[PDB]
Amino acid sequence: MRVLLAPMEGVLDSLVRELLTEVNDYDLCITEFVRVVDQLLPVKVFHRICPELQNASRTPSGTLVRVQLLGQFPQWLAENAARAVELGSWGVDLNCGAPGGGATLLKDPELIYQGAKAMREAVPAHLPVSVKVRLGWDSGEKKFEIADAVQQAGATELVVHGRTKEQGYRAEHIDWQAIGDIRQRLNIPVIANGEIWDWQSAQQCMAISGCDAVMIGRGALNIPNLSRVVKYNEPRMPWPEVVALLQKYTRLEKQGDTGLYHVARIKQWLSYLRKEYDEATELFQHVRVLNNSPDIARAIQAIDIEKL
RNA sequence: GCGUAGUUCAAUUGGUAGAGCACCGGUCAAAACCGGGGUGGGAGUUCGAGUCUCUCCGCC
Ligand SMILES: Cc1cc2nc3c(=O)[nH]c(=O)nc-3n(C[C@H](O)[C@H](O)[C@H](O)COP(=O)(O)O)c2cc1C
Ligand SMILES: [Mg+2]
Repeated sequence: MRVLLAPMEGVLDSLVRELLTEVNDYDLCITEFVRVVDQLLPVKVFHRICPELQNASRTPSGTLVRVQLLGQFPQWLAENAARAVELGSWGVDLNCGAPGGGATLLKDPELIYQGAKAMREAVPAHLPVSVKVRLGWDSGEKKFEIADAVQQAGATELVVHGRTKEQGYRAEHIDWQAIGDIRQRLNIPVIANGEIWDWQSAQQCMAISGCDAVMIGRGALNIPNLSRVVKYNEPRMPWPEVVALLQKYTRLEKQGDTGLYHVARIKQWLSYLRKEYDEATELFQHVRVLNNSPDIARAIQAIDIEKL
């Protein structure tokens, strides 16, 4: 059984990847997307998005990390893929599910075939080239054309987020059966994604999709130890350990911090935690109106985890 | 439909805007190399709006 930490732009940066991988057993992390247009991006963009590149593409605890590209033009996906791996990335991921690029490639699977193929030919054969897709644009009727384009490009594996672009993040529309049909169609491995929140949902997803590998995104913020909950049926991280994890986060420094990073990300993480832990509602209200990093850092750090 | 740095572009359910060219500075007029990166106006909601909403303006 494999459990991958999902790419999450504005959420799962290197700091959060560091904190989660310490207390999880994630088999792999994907970075926030590197946006490609018509230009070989400079080295500093890759190091900013993926500081793990300077530790052999690993988090401090040792979990591997993979750079994701979002783009359309094959030549420039290829050249930025070659740079990513040359800098250390363990393979490269192609974004085909972000609402010229992202989910718009799902309208013409030829673009996916052509982009992924150029990336495959640019990256050393044994480093994986993966693709992350949604089921389609507005319906899922072209889902197999999308899947076929990934395989015939020569990609190593396919992550399928089991919704279309229009369905967004609405829970009713999750389609693990569609992922199963893609798995049965393809020779390359298929990784299921969407609405895995705990052990039960991960079991139902693996049972329905037939996938041994899963990827979890928002649930990994809701339950900070979700990989261990999913792999080993362990209980959710107790609330006092969650607060300790947030205290640790306030002590980490973000490079490029324009002043309000922790004001943003403590409140954002608490917003996720608020959907799982009752105690996160009171703590969000305690820090709600704090409008600068020193204050929110002071507020979080002052909590005695021993008395919670 | 779009409007974002001088300009060409980038920016996942709201979390605090970064690349190329141009430009300025440095090493030794220019070159080369190296370093440096403000959301059309206003309003609404929110602790927080490029992002959701209204209004006026501008371009298909
Ligand atoms: C805030 C947020 C940011 C995301 N950013 C990315 C991204 O940069 N690249 C990507 O391929 N998917 C991205 N996704 C999609 C997730 O990887 C994932 O497919 C989706 O959240 C469904 O999984 P889940 O139900 O476990 O959250 C993002 C999702 C969210 C909610
Ligand atoms: Mg966001």
